[PDB]
Amino acid sequence: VKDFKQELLLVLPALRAFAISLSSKHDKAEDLVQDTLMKAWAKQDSFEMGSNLKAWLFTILRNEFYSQMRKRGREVQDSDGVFIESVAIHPAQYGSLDLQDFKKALNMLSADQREAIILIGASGFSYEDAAAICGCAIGTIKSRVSRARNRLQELLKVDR
Amino acid sequence: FGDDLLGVNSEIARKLRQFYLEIQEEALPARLLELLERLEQAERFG
Repeated sequence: VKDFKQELLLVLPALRAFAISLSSKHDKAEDLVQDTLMKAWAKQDSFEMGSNLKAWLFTILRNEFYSQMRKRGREVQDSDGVFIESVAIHPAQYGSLDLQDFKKALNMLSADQREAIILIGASGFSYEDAAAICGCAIGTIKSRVSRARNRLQELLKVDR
Repeated sequence: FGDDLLGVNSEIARKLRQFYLEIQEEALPARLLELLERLEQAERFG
């Protein structure tokens, strides 16, 4: 059926934005989406009817991402010893937000804070759904959102 | 309004939406779309 494919096309832009927001290396975010698409297509029949497809897709990408970080961390620990963090985002095409600066601010956050504030503040998930994605309690997400928000305000020098 | 964690009238809530939007302004890579087509094609021959 063309239906699953058409549903993906709707979520795909947000899925890519999630990967870029999550990634610590600019040139690795795009492959992350590709791998997610391939895994989601294979596991498409395990998608529970009536549930959140976007949350289902984001969960796959999130878990694949942390899997890559763990693998890369092992290769770094058994080689040179340096982790590389890189930011490379083309200037805003529509508005005036300094995307490079904002991404750098996101990277100043902890991994948990960064993901939480993206899921809640940008991806449009409920506290319930974001908690399911991160595999934690609702209270945890809320505290992570609050800490991330306050840190971003100080980082981006915005009173609000 | 302490229960408002994100801050509905905060600048940071707006910047988060802006960042998310600007990223999606960029073109979705053709290889990603082509992969999706190839996945559908493989299903068709099944």
